[PDB]
Amino acid sequence: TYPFDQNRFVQYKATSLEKQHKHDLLTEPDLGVTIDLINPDTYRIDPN
Amino acid sequence: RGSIEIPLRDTDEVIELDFDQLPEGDEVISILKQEHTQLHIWIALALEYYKQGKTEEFVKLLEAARIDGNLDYRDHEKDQMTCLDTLAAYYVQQARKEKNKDNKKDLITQATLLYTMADKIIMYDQNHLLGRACFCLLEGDKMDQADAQFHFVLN
Repeated sequence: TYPFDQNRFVQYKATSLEKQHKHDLLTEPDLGVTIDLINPDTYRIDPN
Repeated sequence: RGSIEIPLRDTDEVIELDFDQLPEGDEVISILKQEHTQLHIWIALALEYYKQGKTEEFVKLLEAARIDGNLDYRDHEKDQMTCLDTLAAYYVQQARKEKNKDNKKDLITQATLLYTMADKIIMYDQNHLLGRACFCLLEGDKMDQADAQFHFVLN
């Protein structure tokens, strides 16, 4: 048999498999907005 | 704005509180309630505190405005349900900006109990269903229920 190195370590690296991943944005589960009908004290629907 | 009016009992429409300075909210409860002032002013200065960049004294001074639903007001219980839906929405909102020390439930309890008194007088407000629908997203369940109560809002 061949005396293979135990490849317990990454030096290639997997960075081709890594930066291909586009990372989710899940900071706030309702998508980063406070959902409120009271804090719209203002409205652009008025003129103009 | 930066100073709106606080009406008196006798020779009303005379005194003002300028909001550029920050008075303590508890003495505000006093200087309002020795004057038997209408509940609307409590909402108005709550909005003043909120536009002053305050979310916590804003939400706790209104707890002192939960006592005076119809004190001398001649059926301003519509004004009390408007008061109480603000706490039913902003307790659960301030629970989402939770800190390292308290629990989410440390505000959800007060939100849920006060919502029960909010539904004693009035049912299916445009914010009643919001409070329980946004209550659902916190726990990851009753999610289609939350969507249904939001669609109850559109109908």
